[PDB]
Amino acid sequence: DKEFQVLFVLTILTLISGTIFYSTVEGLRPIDALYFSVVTLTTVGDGDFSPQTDFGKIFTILYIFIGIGLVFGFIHKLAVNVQLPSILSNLVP
Amino acid sequence: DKEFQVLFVLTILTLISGTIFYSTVEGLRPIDALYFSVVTLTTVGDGDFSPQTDFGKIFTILYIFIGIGLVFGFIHKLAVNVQLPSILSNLVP
Amino acid sequence: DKEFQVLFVLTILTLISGTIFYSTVEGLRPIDALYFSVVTLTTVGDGDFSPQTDFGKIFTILYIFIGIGLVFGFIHKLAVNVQLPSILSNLVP
Amino acid sequence: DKEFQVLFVLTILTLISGTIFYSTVEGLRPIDALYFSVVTLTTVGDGDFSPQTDFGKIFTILYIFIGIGLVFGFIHKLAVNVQLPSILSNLVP
Ligand SMILES: [K+]
Ligand SMILES: [K+]
Ligand SMILES: [K+]
Repeated sequence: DKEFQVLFVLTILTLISGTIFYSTVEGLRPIDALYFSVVTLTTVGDGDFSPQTDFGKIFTILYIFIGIGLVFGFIHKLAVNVQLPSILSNLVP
Repeated sequence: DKEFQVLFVLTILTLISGTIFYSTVEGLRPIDALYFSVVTLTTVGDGDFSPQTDFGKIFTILYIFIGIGLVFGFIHKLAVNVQLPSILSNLVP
Repeated sequence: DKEFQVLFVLTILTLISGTIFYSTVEGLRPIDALYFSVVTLTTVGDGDFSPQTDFGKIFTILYIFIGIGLVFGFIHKLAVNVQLPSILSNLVP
Repeated sequence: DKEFQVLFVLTILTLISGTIFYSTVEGLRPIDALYFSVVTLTTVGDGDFSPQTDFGKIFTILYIFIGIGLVFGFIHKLAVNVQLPSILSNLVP
C-alpha cells in the first residue's frame, strides 16, 4: 500500500527531472520531453528522435542508469499488489 | 493451465484497446496499430513511427505503464509452463 | 552445462527461422535479417527499419511472443553459470 | 559493497570496448559511440542510427549477448543495495 505510493512519487520526481531537462536542453515540447523520458526508462525507446546535444546525450546516459531500476520496480508492483488482486477478484466464482 | 488462458485474454483485451485507439486517434491501419501496440508493450519499440497527436502520446504513456507488467507475465509463463515442458519432453532419452 | 548447450541450440534455430523469413519475405540481406531478428528478440529494436509487408508484421508479432522468453533465458544463464564463475575466478586472491 | 564496485568496472570495460569499436569501425564520435553502446545494452535502442557496416552488425550481435546480462545486473544492484537503503533512510520517521 504505502510502497506503491512511494515508488510512485519517486517515479514522478524522476519523470519531472527529465521533462524539465529535455524541454530545456534539447528544446522539446513539455509533452514530448515527458514521452521521451517515459520511453527511454521503460526501454521502449523513441523511433522519431534522439538527443542532439552532447549534454542531452550524457544526461540520458546517467538518466537511464539511475532510472531503469526504479521505473520497472513501479511496473512490477503496480501489478503485483495492485493489478493482480484486482484481477483475482474478478475470477472468484 | 487456467492461468495461461487468463493472462492470455487479459493480453487480448489489452491489445484490442490499443488497436482501436491507434487505428482511430493516430490513423494507423488496423494491422499497423496492432504492431505498434505489440512492440511498445514488449518494449521492442517501433523505428518507423511515433505517436503524432498529443492524445496518442498521453495514451501511450498510461498504456505502457498498465501494460509492460501483464504482457511480460504472459511471456514468462507462456514459456515456463508451456514452452518448457514441451522442450523437456523432447530431451528425455 | 548441458542446459546452456540446449538453450543455445533453441536460440540458434529461433534465429535461423527469422533470418530465412526476413531475407525471403521482407527482402533483407541475410546479415540484415539476422540483425533484425536479434534486436527484436532482445527488445533492443531497430531504428532504421520496420517490417513493410503485413506478412512480416504478423510474423514479427508471433515471433516476439515465442521468442522474448527463450532468448533472455539464454542471456540469464549465459551469464549465471558461464560469465559468472569466469569472473569469480579472476577475483580470488 | 565490493560487488557494486566489481559489476561497475566490468561495465566500464564493456562500455569502453564498444566506444572504441563504434568510434573506429562505424565512424561515430566518441560520445556518440558511447551513447549507442549504452542504449543497445540497456535495450532502450537508438532511433536515429543503426550499424552500417556488416562488421558493426556482427559485433553488435555478440555485443548484445555478452552485455545485456552484466549491464542489467549493475542496474538491479545499483538500486537494490545502493538506491534502496538510500531511499529507506529518507522515510524513517
Ligand atoms: K527494451
Ligand atoms: K527498444
Ligand atoms: K527512425
